[PDB]
Amino acid sequence: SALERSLRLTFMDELMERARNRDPSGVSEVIYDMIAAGLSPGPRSFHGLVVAHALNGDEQGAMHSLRKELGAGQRPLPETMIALVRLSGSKGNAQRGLELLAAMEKLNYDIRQAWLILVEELVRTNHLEEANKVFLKGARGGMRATDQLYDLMIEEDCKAGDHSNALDISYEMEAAGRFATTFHFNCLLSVQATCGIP
Amino acid sequence: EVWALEGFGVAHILQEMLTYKSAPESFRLLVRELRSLALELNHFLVSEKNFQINRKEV
Amino acid sequence: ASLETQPFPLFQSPASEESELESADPDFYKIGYVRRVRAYGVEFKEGPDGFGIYASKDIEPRRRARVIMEIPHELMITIRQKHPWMFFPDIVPIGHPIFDIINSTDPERDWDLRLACLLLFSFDREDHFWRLYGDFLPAADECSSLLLATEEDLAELQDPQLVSTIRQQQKRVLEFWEKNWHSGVPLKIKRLAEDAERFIWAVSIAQTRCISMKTRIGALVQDLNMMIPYADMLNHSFEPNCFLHWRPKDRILEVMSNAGQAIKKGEEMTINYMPGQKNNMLMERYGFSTPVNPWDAIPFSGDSRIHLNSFLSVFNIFGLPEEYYHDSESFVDGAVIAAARTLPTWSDIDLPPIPSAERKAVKELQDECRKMLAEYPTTSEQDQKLLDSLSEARTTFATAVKYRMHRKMFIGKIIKALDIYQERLL
Amino acid sequence: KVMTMDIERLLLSEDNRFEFVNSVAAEATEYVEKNRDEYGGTKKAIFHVLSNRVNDLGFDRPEAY
Ligand SMILES: C[S@@+](CC[C@H](N)C(=O)[O-])C[C@H]1O[C@@H](n2cnc3c(N)ncnc32)[C@H](O)[C@@H]1O
Repeated sequence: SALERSLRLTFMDELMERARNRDPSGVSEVIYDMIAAGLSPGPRSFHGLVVAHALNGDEQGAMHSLRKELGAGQRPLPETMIALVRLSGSKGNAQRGLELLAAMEKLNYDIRQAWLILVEELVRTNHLEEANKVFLKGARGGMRATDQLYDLMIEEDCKAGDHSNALDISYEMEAAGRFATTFHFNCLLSVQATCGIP
Repeated sequence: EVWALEGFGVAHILQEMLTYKSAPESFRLLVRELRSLALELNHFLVSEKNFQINRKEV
Repeated sequence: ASLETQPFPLFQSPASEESELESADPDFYKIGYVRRVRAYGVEFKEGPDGFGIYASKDIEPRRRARVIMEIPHELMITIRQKHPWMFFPDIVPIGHPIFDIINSTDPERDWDLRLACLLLFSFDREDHFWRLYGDFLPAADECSSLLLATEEDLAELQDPQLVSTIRQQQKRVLEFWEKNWHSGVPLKIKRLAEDAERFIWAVSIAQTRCISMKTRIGALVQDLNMMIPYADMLNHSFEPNCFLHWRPKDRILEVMSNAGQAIKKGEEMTINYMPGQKNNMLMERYGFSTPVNPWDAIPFSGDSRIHLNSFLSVFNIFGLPEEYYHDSESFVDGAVIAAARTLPTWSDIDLPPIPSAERKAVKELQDECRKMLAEYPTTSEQDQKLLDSLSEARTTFATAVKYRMHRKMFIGKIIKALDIYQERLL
Repeated sequence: KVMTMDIERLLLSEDNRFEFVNSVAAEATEYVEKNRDEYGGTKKAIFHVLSNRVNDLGFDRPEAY
């Protein structure tokens, strides 16, 4: 007991220290050392590896670590999936975002928060067209965004003049039971006034 | 009967009775005869998404 | 059976003194069924904790929410929530002194006093449904609401702020009774509550049974506080299988079983009385507490903090903070969701938890919790003993004991949660 | 015989008769799109929608009664 517990403890501590220092090579060292110690299963360890990759933007290395932990391991803990989806949405890569979010279905994890994060990061990354794609395909799938995300996304769409999506999102917002306020109709009208057809 | 059906709001039956049970081809006739009077009865619909003025097939 | 008087809930079940869910007296349902109440797939059962609704059949899942009960508006009591007082069963004759008394209430502080006035008047109005229903309301000795408590109970409550709020409530009620049931009132008022006990009982019932909703009465969309004679028999849950809903065309309150949920014979049909209120609020208004209360709070002041996201994932908790829920994926319950909402915690975009410093924080917060438990004179299981055997089932005293016990049990679950979190962080 | 009481019940359930009938038409056309069994003999998609909806109301009616 206490031997295995202390080995696990010290190994995962030096792994987490490397991960916080964004040293995924180091984390791979500690993976090899824990395998030499026989501590083969460990979701925290591959989560450390994925976050070590993600904090330096190593999308390919993050996906490699995911392939490692799925192909020769066990179901990832939610933060692993959430962090890699965030790395997508913060980098772009929206197709990879949707692919992994759909892959989250097979874990039975809550897709809501991951989808919200993906949309928010895409909006922050000015990847608005594919942000609109993922949002509308989520809303048609019956998921409800957080109210802050509706308000932000409508406002940013209308600043972009993308009424073709702003009105659709407003219909999905109404269907989600978030009644459109004077702010949302002001945003819609800001673009409608441009058409010259009063 | 049109007045009664539209009073019931039962307007898909009204559409059936006035169109495909016999734009509708009789509206094509209407527009064509006005167009033969040298008046352009021009039908447009506005895209809610894009404000594009789509001209109807008339 | 559209007559008769004095139907009652057989007191064979409240005979727990020597040491469980018999059916309610069939007349209790009959008086509703004769008046267009309908219960679908549910049965009224009579425990020593009073009435409850239990499913009498397995109910298959359904795509929309499935009706389980219909109560017609004519049997309800209603007060407008906002100042212009109106009554939509309109029991009270125009110019009745009751309207003067009810106006003398504070528009928003004294809604319970208004409902108590209506309840008493509806016991005085012959051939109003509550003339018959009042027999099934808990009497002054068996109501759980602490408005019927005294210092003998509140000393056992050991929660001075809540003791003070209960004392203020009792003072307010008794001052209102003294002001508005003085000897100068008409007999048609003095006969409503000839003593303070009758009024404090009525207020305690009004508090413990007040539903409130936005409703539509014909054209008028409005806010009502109301009593529904068979939806008020639903027991509380923070994971309710049912919700109340309003139909305005025929003025029916439905009780609806949640969409997509299957339920089992003997399952208690419950509702979420007030979502997002701490146990002390449920004691203040309703007069009960529950240990799995997922909104409860703890007066932590520590600079020790735990990685919130890891605390969620180790317990498979999901959703936003307003939304936290647990799934099939087994000690995790509403108290662990409360823990995730309450522990001093830190979070960062993707940064992992320090496996050592999180154990240090676990130890520190566990010793804080231990000193909080040490601020009580007794452990949890001593109150469990004082409830598995009890001198006289004094309902207010037993409720105070249940409160204290629940809080200690909670902090215990906090300890166990931190232990299992550290162990399961591996 | 009885099916119109179910209709009235659902008319009483929904807050707009025209919106209810629109939702029934939508449900029927999506049924006849999500399933391509012919389903057009002695039982009809409208009655099926009414049956399924009254079963959601909890009432023991078979498909197309
Ligand atoms: C809406 S009233 C229902 C009346 C109650 N069934 C009776 O027998 O009078 C809620 C009351 O039921 C009890 N109660 C409420 N929530 C409860 C819970 N979660 N567990 C146990 N009892 C509860 C309390 O005594 C409270 O005063």
